[PDB]
Amino acid sequence: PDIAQLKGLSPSQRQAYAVQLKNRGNHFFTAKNFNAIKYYQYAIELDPNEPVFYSNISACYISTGDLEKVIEFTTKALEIKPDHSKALLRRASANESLGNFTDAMFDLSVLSPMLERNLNKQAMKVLNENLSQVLPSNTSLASFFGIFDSHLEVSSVNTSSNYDTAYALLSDALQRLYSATDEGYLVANDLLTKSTDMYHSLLSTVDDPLRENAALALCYTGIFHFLKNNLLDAQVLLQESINLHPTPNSYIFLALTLADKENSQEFFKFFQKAVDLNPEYPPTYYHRGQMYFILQDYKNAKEDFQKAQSLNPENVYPYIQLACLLYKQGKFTESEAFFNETKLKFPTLPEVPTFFAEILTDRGDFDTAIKQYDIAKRLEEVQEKIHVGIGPLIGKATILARQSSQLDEEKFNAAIKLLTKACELDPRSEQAKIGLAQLKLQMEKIDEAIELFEDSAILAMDEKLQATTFAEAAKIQKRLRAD
Amino acid sequence: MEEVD
Ligand SMILES: [Cl-]
Ligand SMILES: [Mg+2]
Repeated sequence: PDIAQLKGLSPSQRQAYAVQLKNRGNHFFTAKNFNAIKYYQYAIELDPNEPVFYSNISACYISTGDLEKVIEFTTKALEIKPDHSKALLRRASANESLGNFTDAMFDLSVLSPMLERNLNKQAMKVLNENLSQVLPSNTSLASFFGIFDSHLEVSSVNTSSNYDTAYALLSDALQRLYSATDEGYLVANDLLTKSTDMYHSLLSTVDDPLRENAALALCYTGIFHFLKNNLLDAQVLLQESINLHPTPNSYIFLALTLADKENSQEFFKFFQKAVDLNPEYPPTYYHRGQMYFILQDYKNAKEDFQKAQSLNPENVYPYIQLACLLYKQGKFTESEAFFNETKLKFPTLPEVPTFFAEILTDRGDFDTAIKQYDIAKRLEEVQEKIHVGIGPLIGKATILARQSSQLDEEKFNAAIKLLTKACELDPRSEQAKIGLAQLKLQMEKIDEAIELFEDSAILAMDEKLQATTFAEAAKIQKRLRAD
Repeated sequence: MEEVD
């Protein structure tokens, strides 16, 4: 066509030509002769108000891989008709290819596995852009150290070296650790790292007391790395500790660091070595029992927990585990009786009603579970040191949130209040943050939710990605509602 | 969705 002469025909005749030129373009597109584009341009010169011509041009650029031209032409289609289905999906498809996942998800949302694919791509892009010196929550630290005999651990620092200038700092580190307080863990973490650095220097005139104190510093600085999820850092120090002076703790800790869902043969051989070094050490049996428990080997778990109990009968944790095993074995009555007998011995410890409340919740006795968590919270408030920390708040808030919308606005507000308090009392709890974030999102407090989801991701690899995913999904909802 | 109109 000479478009010169066509443009000077009538409006019926000029449009008629558009339908005719468009159709010629379509013939070529079907014949994989995309350079189609020329005929559509011709059509545009006669009818620039037709979004089909721009949308068709963009289908050609999809076919030849010009992703930037796809965006330009689908955009032109969409500026005429913002709800054009093919333009929206083509533009989302090209944006995904260019790595503009939020733009893709936006158009896919307006259009309505594709959404989910781009969400994942966005979460990994953001996780990779973003990404430890950060401890787990004080609640989780108190639980981890609950089995150990503080006095024994603090007194295991040797005061008799002629060269050791770090032992007093090491002693303060352990003192702080076993105070089981928010300040205690932060100070322990600081001073263990400092003691280890001093020990590396000292090791380089050395004597055996200094070697054993170094092994002790290395052993705890190692488990702190494990707790921070720096597994290689942990293994390096634990191995150094073993190379200096083998101890049951260093074997327990190295086993935890190298634990393997596939083969648990190595885990159990470390524990045999720990047993050999000291067959009269309660935490060895307790931790091995924990692993048999996790592997659902209840007979062997019971044996080990009974051994831990028989070596340190003043520690509440072996009793609790034994009661939990009864419940898992299919014996609630006997479990409840064991918890009650344990509550008689340890009437001030919140560990007993907190673990029992978890069993009640599993049974669906939510009202009794909440009463147990109420008691646990009061017992916890009265103690100087952390026992169960924010566990009861999270426990009760989770029940109340699920009961509220299964809206009971009083239970839902109560849950918010509980999780808000939990977040303030234990700022490094990702559990508390994510819990609160989901409720904020239900209330359409999107900005608040996003901040909580993002903090949780800082705090939490698959966990970091899950939190990042919640945050990125919420940012898209925010963008949609903004327009 | 891959077809011209
Ligand atoms: Cl030695
Ligand atoms: Mg926690």
